[PDB]
Amino acid sequence: TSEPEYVIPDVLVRKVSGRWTVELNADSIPRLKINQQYAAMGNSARNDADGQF
Amino acid sequence: GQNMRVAFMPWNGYNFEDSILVSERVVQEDRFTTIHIQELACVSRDTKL
Repeated sequence: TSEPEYVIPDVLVRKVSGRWTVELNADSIPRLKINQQYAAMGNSARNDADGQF
Repeated sequence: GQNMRVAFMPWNGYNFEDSILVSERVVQEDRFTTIHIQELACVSRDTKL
């Protein structure tokens, strides 16, 4: 009888005073962020291989 | 608490070290009777199915 709870909603929409408003799921939404280390290691790079790379 | 009529005397070892002998009158008079409240809760947990 013990059966789980399982479904992940993408978007959300929820009756704030009438005119209900959609906002996306924060936790679900994927996100990429630039690596700074490697960003600050392209210029000062001494080789063409490395720099280009 | 309640003002119970007590006495200081051994009674056939039933008060050996730290045991108390309670008469049946106290039980009959519903003295020291306690009430407890239990709470149960359930949710629905809407699933995919």
